[PDB]
Amino acid sequence: RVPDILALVIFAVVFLVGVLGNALVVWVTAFEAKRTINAIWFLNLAVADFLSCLALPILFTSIVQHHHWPFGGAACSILPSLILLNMYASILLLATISADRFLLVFKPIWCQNFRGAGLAWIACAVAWGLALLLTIPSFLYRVVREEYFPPKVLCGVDYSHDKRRERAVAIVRLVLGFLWPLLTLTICYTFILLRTWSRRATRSTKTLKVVVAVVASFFIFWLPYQVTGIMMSFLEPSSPTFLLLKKLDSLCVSFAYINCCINPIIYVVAGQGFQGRLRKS
Amino acid sequence: ASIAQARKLVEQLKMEANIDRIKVSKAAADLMAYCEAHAKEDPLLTPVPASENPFRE
Amino acid sequence: TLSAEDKAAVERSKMIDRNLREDGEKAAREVKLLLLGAGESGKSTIVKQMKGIVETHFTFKDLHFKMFDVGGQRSERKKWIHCFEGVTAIIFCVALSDYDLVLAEDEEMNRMHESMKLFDSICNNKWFTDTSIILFLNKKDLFEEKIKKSPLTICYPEYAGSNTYEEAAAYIQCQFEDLNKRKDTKEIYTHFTCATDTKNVQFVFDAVTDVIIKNNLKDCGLF
Amino acid sequence: GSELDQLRQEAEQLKNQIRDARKACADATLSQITNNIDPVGRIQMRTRRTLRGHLAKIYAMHWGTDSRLLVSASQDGKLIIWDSYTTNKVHAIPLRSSWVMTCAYAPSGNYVACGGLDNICSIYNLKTREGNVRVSRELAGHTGYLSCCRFLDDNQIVTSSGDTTCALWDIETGQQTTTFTGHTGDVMSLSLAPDTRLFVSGACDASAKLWDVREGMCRQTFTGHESDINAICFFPNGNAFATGSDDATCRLFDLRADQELMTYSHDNIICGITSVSFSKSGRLLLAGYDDFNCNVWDALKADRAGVLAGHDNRVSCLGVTDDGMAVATGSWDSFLKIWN
Amino acid sequence: FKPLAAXR
Amino acid sequence: VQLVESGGGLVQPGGSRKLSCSASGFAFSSFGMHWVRQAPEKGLEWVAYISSGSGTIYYADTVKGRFTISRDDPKNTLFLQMTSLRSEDTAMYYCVRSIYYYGSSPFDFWGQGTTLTVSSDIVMTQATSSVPVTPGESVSISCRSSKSLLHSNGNTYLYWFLQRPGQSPQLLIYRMSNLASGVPDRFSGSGSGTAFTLTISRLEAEDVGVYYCMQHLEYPLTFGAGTKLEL
Repeated sequence: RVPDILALVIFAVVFLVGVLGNALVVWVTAFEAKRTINAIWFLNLAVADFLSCLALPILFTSIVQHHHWPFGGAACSILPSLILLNMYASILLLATISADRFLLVFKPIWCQNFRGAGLAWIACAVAWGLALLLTIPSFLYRVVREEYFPPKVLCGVDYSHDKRRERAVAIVRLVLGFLWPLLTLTICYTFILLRTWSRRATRSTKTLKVVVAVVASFFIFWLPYQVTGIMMSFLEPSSPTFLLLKKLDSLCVSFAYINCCINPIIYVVAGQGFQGRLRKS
Repeated sequence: ASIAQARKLVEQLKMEANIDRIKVSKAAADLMAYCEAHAKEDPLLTPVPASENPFRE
Repeated sequence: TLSAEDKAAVERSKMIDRNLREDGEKAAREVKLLLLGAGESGKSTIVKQMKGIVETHFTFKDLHFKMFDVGGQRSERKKWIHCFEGVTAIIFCVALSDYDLVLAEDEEMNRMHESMKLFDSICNNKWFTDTSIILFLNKKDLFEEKIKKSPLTICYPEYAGSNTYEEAAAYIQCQFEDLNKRKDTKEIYTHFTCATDTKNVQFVFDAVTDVIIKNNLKDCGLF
Repeated sequence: GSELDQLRQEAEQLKNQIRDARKACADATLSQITNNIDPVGRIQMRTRRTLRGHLAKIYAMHWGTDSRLLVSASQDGKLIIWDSYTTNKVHAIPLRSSWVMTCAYAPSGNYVACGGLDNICSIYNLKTREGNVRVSRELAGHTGYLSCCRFLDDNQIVTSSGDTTCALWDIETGQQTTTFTGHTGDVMSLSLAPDTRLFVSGACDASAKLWDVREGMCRQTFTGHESDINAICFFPNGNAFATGSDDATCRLFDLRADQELMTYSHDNIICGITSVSFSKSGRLLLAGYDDFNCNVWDALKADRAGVLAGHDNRVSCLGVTDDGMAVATGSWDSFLKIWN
Repeated sequence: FKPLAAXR
Repeated sequence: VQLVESGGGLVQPGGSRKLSCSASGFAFSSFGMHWVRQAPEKGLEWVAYISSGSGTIYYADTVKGRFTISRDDPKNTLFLQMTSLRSEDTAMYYCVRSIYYYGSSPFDFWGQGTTLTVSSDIVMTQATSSVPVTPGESVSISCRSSKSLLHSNGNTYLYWFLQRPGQSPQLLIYRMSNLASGVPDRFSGSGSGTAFTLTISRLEAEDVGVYYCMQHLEYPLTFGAGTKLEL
């Protein structure tokens, strides 16, 4: 059906652009990571986006084969955890970057005397650690079933008739993955614009464009994935609404993936002399 | 005190205007001969073999 | 492949590199200011108030300042002015109590025109395209005392005004500020100071805070 | 007055006599003599080593007599001694004043000299029992900034400053033995002869002068430029020198015949000239320009033979080893480069 | 058992 | 410049002490440090080595795993820790400084010694054991190795030092061709490959003693038997 074709074409476009974009960004950032502190913020984000993009054809073939898993049992229990880890790290890195800019604008004196390069590495490590702590539930509760009807095999989640654990995990993921980063991002940027446009010397029109682009892209392209996920989590495995939502899973997955393509473009476009920095290395 | 400065300048001109000179051809030939004689030991002019280059990588 | 001494030499090189990097991260903790003037423009009073080449260090509200005075050079300016290419700000001094005085070398040119020429040279330089300038106008009490005895038409024969203190000060400030030719990349701050004040450090602190915030915005690509 | 006018007329007629004498001795130009010689082919040089550790602009660099060690000066407050073969560091000397424009290496290898924007020249001793580099002598007798310094031996030094005067010093005592005067503007560069009996100096009034170290007065003067003079250096023979200005032009002068021989200029170059040096045989002339790249000229044919373009900012210092094997270049991008 | 595919 | 060490007393076959040396007169933080042991009425051998920055520490095979080395830069003091002393570890110990860069002269200062009493590898061979001499004539001594000391970089690592009766060793020639500081120009060195020679042109009353040759290609550092020169 139409959702399958739309998801496939979106996946192809996102892969084709994002692989090259993230490779270029990480190559440019690697050379400058030693001198500038701003580079090592985007280095981790580029690495995470690159790893996320490399995992696209695993889903691309799985869509074609009508949800068939030829990899095996251990791969079914290892791979999805890592592919989710990449997304969560990518979200937390953007949240941390916004917090870093907010702390640069306010309290300017403190960030001059007592800010270096180790703090950014510590923050990135903390972001990855929270991503791992959030992705560990997927390790435990993933099992496989074989169909002794005409041969299929399926990866899914079985809670052994324990709805409370499933609902609690869904609530924790929803709260710690969508609402908190959005709130922090929006508050930080609105304060940034207010304080920046307060005075004449710091007033410019580029901050508004960058902020609006980032926030609008994040919200618009991450809302459907989360809402469909939570709706599917609350429902029982046998319902017509469950089937209808199953008809639209891959569209939501691709619509969430497009953010990995969108993110690295802003750094190149809104950067000062990126062409010269590339020519240097 | 301007007269003293002018006297110093004219005395300097006296001292600088009484030296011997040669033709341009002689100086040009001397420079060319020096370059021709010493061209044999100029590593920058003709590349040296890579075996005896201390700055080889 | 290396000898028993080459390894120690390379270890020494690593230690020197580590020390160099450690020492280089402490020089960026410092805010650099360059001071210019015209000799009798009230340089010494601000040097003693806000505390070949003279270097001064002072701290204010956890901010460390490094002030360079190069008024004792007496050489050609365009052969050593590119050294201060990346300074945070330039502190300029003009004595506006010298509109009537004349230069010692020539009786036709006055000191105010010389200060204006030097300010025009510094402001529109190619090495200071995006460098902030803090303009101090000195000796206002003597100016207000002198303005009643003698008119200000000698310095500006194209001026028609009330011949009072406020109008004269505003006219001088406007005439100085029209010398800028960028008006978008560069910002100019003007302030009136006398012999006894207590607020100059706050003025320079606010200016350097604005400059620091602008630089931080520009570094991240958010400006 | 009348005496002033008559003395000015006398000076003018001496100038006319000198011009006539110079014009009389010019029989031919260098172009006709060098027409038949075989041109030097296009020269390719590649970066063999790269040097990292400077965190500011690099202004001075001087080789040693063993053709393996060199010294670099920057406004980060550091003077660094390198080892070109293995790209190591031997010494890093902190400086009291961070505004440096020159540095010099003693021929023996025991001392190093530096100074700038402080009117003081400092001497540093390398070979010490205690194991560290210490100050040995500070020379403070100038009025303007120092532009260049060079060693005659381990107990003599010559300095040029912006106070229009040059000086000869004595390290063990610390007093000016001789003072050379006669220019009109700032003095930027000086070059010593290999035989150490004379030295040349260029000034910002578009004039170069020759001086005798022992007796102590000017011998000859040369003019012909249109702007400031930035770099000067002696030919290996010692009977010629080449100078560079701020108007995108180099010229070659001789000492026995007080005349200008050849000029190096190109229409595509509208920038300044910072440093000039020769090769060991005197066939190549290396120049550093403001357009971020260095050029090599044929010293006898005035034909461009190659461009060294590997820097991102202005080239500030250039040097050639005594053995004639490598070229060292510096820039405002805080990187040194050896080309071969 | 839930048919949740790769990703969610 | 001086190095004073102490802490050497009598021990039982089972026990422990520790030795300590204090520097005064130079920059301690830029010098690597050594230890050299000399048996009574015998030769001298190497013990351990510590580098600047406390990054590289080398021990000897004979005493590996039993002694400890430690360095304190702010207080300018070097230690050595004994755990269980056998009967062969009765000797006199020396402390040596060394710095390594282009043109350096390692093993320059040797200090004094302290006494401790209890109750593959390149070998240096010097065939000669005693030579009578009359002042005013030339002397030549030879030292032989088991492998070529010439390394591809051009350096040849041989060191010559002298020991007067009742004194500490002093460096004479390093890298078998360069003359140290503070010594007369009488001494000279030469050699090639496996065999090397040291020559004294004019002999005086201060040249009596025992001479040694030392190698530095790879650890451990091996000394040769002394070549006594009696009057």
